[PDB]
Amino acid sequence: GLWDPTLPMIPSANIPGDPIAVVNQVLGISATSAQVTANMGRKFLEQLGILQPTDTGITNAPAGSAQGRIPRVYGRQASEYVIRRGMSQIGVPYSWGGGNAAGPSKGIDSGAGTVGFDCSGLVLYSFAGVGIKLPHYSGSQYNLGRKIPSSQMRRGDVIFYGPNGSQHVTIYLGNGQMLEAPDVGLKVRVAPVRTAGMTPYVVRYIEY
Repeated sequence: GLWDPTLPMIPSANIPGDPIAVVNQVLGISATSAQVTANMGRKFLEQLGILQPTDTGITNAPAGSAQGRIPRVYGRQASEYVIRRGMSQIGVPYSWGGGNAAGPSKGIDSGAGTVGFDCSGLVLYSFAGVGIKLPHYSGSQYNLGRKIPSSQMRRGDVIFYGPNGSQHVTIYLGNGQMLEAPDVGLKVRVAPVRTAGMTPYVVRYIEY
């Protein structure tokens, strides 16, 4: 009962630190997920008309706090942008360990020769668009943001599975549907919410 039994009943891929997200071999540049995320965060704050010289572009609230950089009045817009980014990846192949703040990527282990997303890769890619920086491991994502009782999950909240949220992670879309990068041989998809192995809390990264 600990796990969603439709997926491998093991911890999801755990990709350390701040991986390289962009490589341009012609120009000779590269940048990490955090760099991409900061840059998008600044762009998003600029689009809201609220960019300040003290803004790095990283917009996460301190873990557990209901207050964070993006004003609540702009939270719905931020959430919808995150969801639009995720939804724009419908049909991208699943890859174990795949994905970074810039888009799908080669995975690790199993997924080393496959460009795509895994569960936490898709979530971090989606949220990076508004400056929300997330580690590439579902268990670590579960420790960030603010807990909301799962029975009270709201569109844009993030659903976790397995002990400590280690098995799988998805974005709730409302109306009993969720966006996910599910398993080998599948693609990023909308699917009905599953409650087997679901943690008792969802995570909210954007207040509104």
